[PDB]
Amino acid sequence: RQSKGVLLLRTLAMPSDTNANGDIFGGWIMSQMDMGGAILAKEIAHGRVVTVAVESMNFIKPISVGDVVCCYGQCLKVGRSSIKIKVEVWVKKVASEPIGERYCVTDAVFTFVAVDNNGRSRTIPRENNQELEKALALISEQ
Amino acid sequence: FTDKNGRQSKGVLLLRTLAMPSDTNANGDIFGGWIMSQMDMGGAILAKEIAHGRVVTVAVESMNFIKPISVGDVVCCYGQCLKVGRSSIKIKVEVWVKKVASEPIGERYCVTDAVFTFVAVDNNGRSRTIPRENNQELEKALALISEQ
Amino acid sequence: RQSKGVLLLRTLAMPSDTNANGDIFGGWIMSQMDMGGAILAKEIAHGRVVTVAVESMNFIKPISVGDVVCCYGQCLKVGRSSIKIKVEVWVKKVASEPIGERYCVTDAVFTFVAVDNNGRSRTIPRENNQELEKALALISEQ
Amino acid sequence: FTDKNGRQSKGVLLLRTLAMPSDTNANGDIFGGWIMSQMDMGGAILAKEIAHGRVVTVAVESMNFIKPISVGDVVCCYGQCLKVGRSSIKIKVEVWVKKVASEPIGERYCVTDAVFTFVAVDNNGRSRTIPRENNQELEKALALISEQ
Amino acid sequence: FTDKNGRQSKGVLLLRTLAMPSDTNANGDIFGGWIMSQMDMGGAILAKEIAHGRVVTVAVESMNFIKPISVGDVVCCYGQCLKVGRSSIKIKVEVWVKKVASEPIGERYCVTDAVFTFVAVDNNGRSRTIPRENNQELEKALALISEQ
Amino acid sequence: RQSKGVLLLRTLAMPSDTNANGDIFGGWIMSQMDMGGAILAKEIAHGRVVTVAVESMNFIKPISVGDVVCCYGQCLKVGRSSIKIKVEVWVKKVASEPIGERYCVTDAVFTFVAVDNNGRSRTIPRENNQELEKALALISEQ
Ligand SMILES: CC(C)(COP(=O)(O)OP(=O)(O)OC[C@H]1O[C@@H](n2cnc3c(N)ncnc32)[C@H](O)[C@@H]1OP(=O)(O)O)[C@@H](O)C(=O)NCCC(=O)NCCS
Ligand SMILES: CC(C)(COP(=O)(O)OP(=O)(O)OC[C@H]1O[C@@H](n2cnc3c(N)ncnc32)[C@H](O)[C@@H]1OP(=O)(O)O)[C@@H](O)C(=O)NCCC(=O)NCCS
Ligand SMILES: CC(C)(COP(=O)(O)OP(=O)(O)OC[C@H]1O[C@@H](n2cnc3c(N)ncnc32)[C@H](O)[C@@H]1OP(=O)(O)O)[C@@H](O)C(=O)NCCC(=O)NCCS
Ligand SMILES: CC(C)(COP(=O)(O)OP(=O)(O)OC[C@H]1O[C@@H](n2cnc3c(N)ncnc32)[C@H](O)[C@@H]1OP(=O)(O)O)[C@@H](O)C(=O)NCCC(=O)NCCS
Ligand SMILES: CC(C)(COP(=O)(O)OP(=O)(O)OC[C@H]1O[C@@H](n2cnc3c(N)ncnc32)[C@H](O)[C@@H]1OP(=O)(O)O)[C@@H](O)C(=O)NCCC(=O)NCCS
Ligand SMILES: CC(C)(COP(=O)(O)OP(=O)(O)OC[C@H]1O[C@@H](n2cnc3c(N)ncnc32)[C@H](O)[C@@H]1OP(=O)(O)O)[C@@H](O)C(=O)NCCC(=O)NCCS
Ligand SMILES: [Ca+2]
Ligand SMILES: [Ca+2]
Ligand SMILES: [Ca+2]
Ligand SMILES: [Ca+2]
Ligand SMILES: [Ca+2]
Ligand SMILES: [Ca+2]
Ligand SMILES: [Ca+2]
Ligand SMILES: [Ca+2]
Ligand SMILES: [Ca+2]
Repeated sequence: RQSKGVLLLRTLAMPSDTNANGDIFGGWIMSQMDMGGAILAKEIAHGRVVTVAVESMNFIKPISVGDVVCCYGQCLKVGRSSIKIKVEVWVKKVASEPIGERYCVTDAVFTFVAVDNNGRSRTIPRENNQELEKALALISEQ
Repeated sequence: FTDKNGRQSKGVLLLRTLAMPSDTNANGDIFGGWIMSQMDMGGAILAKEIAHGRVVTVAVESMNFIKPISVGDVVCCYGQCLKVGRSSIKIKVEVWVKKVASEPIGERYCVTDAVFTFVAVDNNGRSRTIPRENNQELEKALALISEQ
Repeated sequence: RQSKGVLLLRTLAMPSDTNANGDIFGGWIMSQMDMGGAILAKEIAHGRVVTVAVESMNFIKPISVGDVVCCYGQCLKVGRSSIKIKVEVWVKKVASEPIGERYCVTDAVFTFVAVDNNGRSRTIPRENNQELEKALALISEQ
Repeated sequence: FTDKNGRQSKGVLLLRTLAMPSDTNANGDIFGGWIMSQMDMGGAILAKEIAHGRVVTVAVESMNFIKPISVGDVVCCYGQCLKVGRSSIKIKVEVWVKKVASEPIGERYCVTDAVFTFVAVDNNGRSRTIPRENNQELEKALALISEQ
Repeated sequence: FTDKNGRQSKGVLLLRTLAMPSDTNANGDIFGGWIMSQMDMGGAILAKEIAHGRVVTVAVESMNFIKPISVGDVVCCYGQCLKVGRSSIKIKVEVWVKKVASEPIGERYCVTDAVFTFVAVDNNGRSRTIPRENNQELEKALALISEQ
Repeated sequence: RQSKGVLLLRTLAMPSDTNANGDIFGGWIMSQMDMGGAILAKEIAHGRVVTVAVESMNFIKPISVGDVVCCYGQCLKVGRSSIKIKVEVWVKKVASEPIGERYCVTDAVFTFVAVDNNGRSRTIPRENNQELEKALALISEQ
């Protein structure tokens, strides 16, 4: 298995990211995915976006403080105001052996909505939007 | 908590948190991921109570966010345990908001809900059997399920 | 002893809340009380409030990282611009035995002042203020 | 530090801190609780110096906040040890501000002060006797009291 | 990454970070010190990979910051190992930005770069010999230097 | 060796300041220096300043969580929009013996630039600027 999508965030898991027990917890990973996914969404949407939905998720492997956490992003659909982005979470191991090993922690599809200043949906511009063109072209394969 | 449609919060209050500047995305908006984080953290308090020790998250079901939250709003996570297996515990978390930043001030609404699946683990991250003898938190959870 | 007031904040004591030694310290508790008390004050005041005063306080029991910390709020007086709120701090134990036990850590009365945009005192509105009515009605017993 | 009324800071500088965005309440205001936190943290530096180890807070006296603080202002906590008992230490903390955000820029004023009571404890949180033999920090504190 | 002058990023991506509200100075600006912090943290990931354990920073060379960064912009640190000695490792860190907050949106530029010197240390902070037998990270680093 | 300059920041090294390994790292110290140096720069500049440059630096001693960290500031030159500030970093030991000992960790010269609202350089006002006068007078000795 190889990563799919563009790299969105590459983040060290820090002590301030853990729960009270010192474990990197699922919520922190969900939060990285949402934040990272939205970078790509905003790029395509040319402005403010919000998360309207996320698909179910399974966490297959643990993450330790010190480990490097990568979020990868793949736009699957662009609607009028909505954008579906698939986010994969990959870890490069630092804290314990085998050091340097890369593994997939989870993935999920997020749906974002392009919004105006008042929080209402807006049409993603289609004219002179090369971020949208790049995304559609990638979908037209996959 | 009770909304315009007459829905009421279900379960026990896990967390009651103010949405703060340091919780927003870079644009200053309260974002899905922060809510997701609060749900997991809050759900796991209940799961750890029942499990009698360390728990990890293995699954979360799909979620929709129906209404935005502003900085300054009060954000509440309520939990109900829906299933306890050998080492697994399913907790449904509802997120309720009490409006502070914008009118109508004081309005309550439900932003989202979702079932989290947690697993009781030891120190090595290996699954462990939830203790069923003399577990008052579990008995209370199971009585709640027979009733709900 | 039972809690008195409405629940204002329910917060996990986190590693990022400790002093440099890893102890939950009195300052953090004072800070929660002030923040939590002010929620109720703002409700009644219908806008911006600041803390003008806090009564003396004693810390009777320690709090451990992992423990759940609850602030409870009881409005004792509403003046023209000032509001006195009694805050109690209760802990539900997670970190050590007995697990699940609830105890009172401290309590104190905070005085808040309703302020305008420039930091000057303003009259708390008395007309169509059901938060004020609820508070006054509770005082008329308690 | 010296204000318009001619008051001057008393004691030793414990902390010198910028009021930051992440220190505000949700409205963006620097709030009482953050100042209270800084006082306790800063006072305890002096208390730990004298006590020769771990200290906890047992009491704080009443406090008034006379003037607001803006984000960007410099906030200083000064401490004077007023009493050392067997295991207890009383530290008076004054909070001084140097104005940055708003005019008059550079003005200094005292926001609040209060006496904190700390107790020297061991690892189990049990009170311990402050060492009185060969304690230069204590000797300095006591000489300051006879004079301050 | 590729700018208007045709410069391209050199090395491996160490960190890819959003500039957040909580990273600014009190005025809300992204400041030199935060960038400096990210460079050191990111450079040390590569240094620790090669060194096979703990590393500390002993030196940083001079730096200029050519262009400001806004909150919301994506900030990337790229690293190239330039020298490995007995216990020392020199990593050049370039900071690249992808514009988000302001036009032109999506533009990439290099804010700064600088060489950090790290030292491989044990648990007591004492320098240790970087292992040269069976060190694939070191072999890769050295092959990159002979080429680049 | 004695400290030189005015005290700019006096900060406890906290757990949330460490890298993922729990070490106070050079980046955090650089960040304190830049922040602290800029206080003095803003004072003299009478408004917004940014960092355009920093000199090379060497870190001679380690800092432990719990230790007190002081940044000291000495303005070396005022140009039209630029200000050179020398920052020294001193530690008073708390975490390990000898407790109370003070040592110098590093020093470096930072160059700040006075900027307007749009990020462009502006002339530091020379009229009715007693912060500038104090700095120039200190330079005239150093
Ligand atoms: C997102 C939001 C504006 C959509 O409201 P709305 O009344 O349905 O707006 P619209 O009818 O214009 O729908 C906008 C788009 O979202 C899509 N959508 C709505 N609900 C959806 C859901 N549950 N799942 C997937 N797509 C959804 C619509 O089909 C539409 O798509 P399109 O424009 O590509 O055709 C509103 O639900 C909201 O503000 N939610 C909170 C968002 C938020 O702040 N999240 C952060 C965490 S709280
Ligand atoms: C928790 C973990 C040890 C379970 O792994 P495992 O090999 O499947 O162990 P088990 O097969 O015994 O499963 C334990 C329980 O979880 C349940 N479970 C496992 N995978 C599940 C899934 N994806 N969805 C729902 N339930 C699941 C099992 O049915 C089992 O239930 P039971 O004991 O009540 O009958 C493992 O998946 C893990 O360590 N994941 C990382 C968790 C984590 O750190 N998450 C947060 C950040 S990544
Ligand atoms: C709060 C503040 C506006 C009051 O200033 P002021 O000149 O006394 O204003 P007023 O005379 O209008 O007094 C306002 C109310 O506060 C009350 N008050 C003033 N000082 C008080 C004190 N020490 N204790 C209790 N109440 C007090 C007054 O009696 C009056 O009450 P009322 O309107 O119900 O009759 C001013 O002291 C201030 O801005 N302080 C700093 C507040 C702050 O920012 N705190 C956060 C931590 S720094
Ligand atoms: C510190 C603590 C062990 C002291 O408890 P204790 O049973 O009263 O122990 P002692 O009776 O020996 O009191 C120790 C000293 O504190 C003083 N003291 C106790 N309570 C006090 C009070 N409420 N106000 C002022 N001084 C007080 C005593 O007079 C005694 O003084 P001395 O040794 O100088 O003569 C205890 O109260 C505690 O652990 N509280 C929690 C502290 C804490 O964690 N606070 C921060 C967050 S909750
Ligand atoms: C600082 C900045 C405005 C200067 O741009 P500029 O086009 O050179 O502006 P100027 O020509 O007016 O130069 C302004 C001053 O800086 C000085 N300066 C410029 N580059 C310098 C450098 N590398 N080292 C020292 N001084 C420098 C100039 O000599 C001039 O000094 P003076 O007014 O006292 O005579 C621009 O480089 C910038 O915005 N950089 C990013 C700053 C930033 O945001 N840093 C935070 C971390 S990213
Ligand atoms: C790392 C440290 C142990 C090295 O100290 P030392 O007594 O000089 O040890 P050494 O003489 O063996 O030097 C180790 C290596 O660093 C190099 N080095 C030392 N000082 C240097 C300097 N100031 N500039 C560039 N390289 C330097 C040496 O040349 C040597 O290289 P080599 O092993 O590849 O041949 C020490 O300086 C230290 O603990 N400093 C604190 C580091 C720290 O905590 N920084 C972050 C926050 S303060
Ligand atoms: Ca290896
Ligand atoms: Ca809180
Ligand atoms: Ca109302
Ligand atoms: Ca029990
Ligand atoms: Ca600071
Ligand atoms: Ca002036
Ligand atoms: Ca991040
Ligand atoms: Ca564009
Ligand atoms: Ca000593």
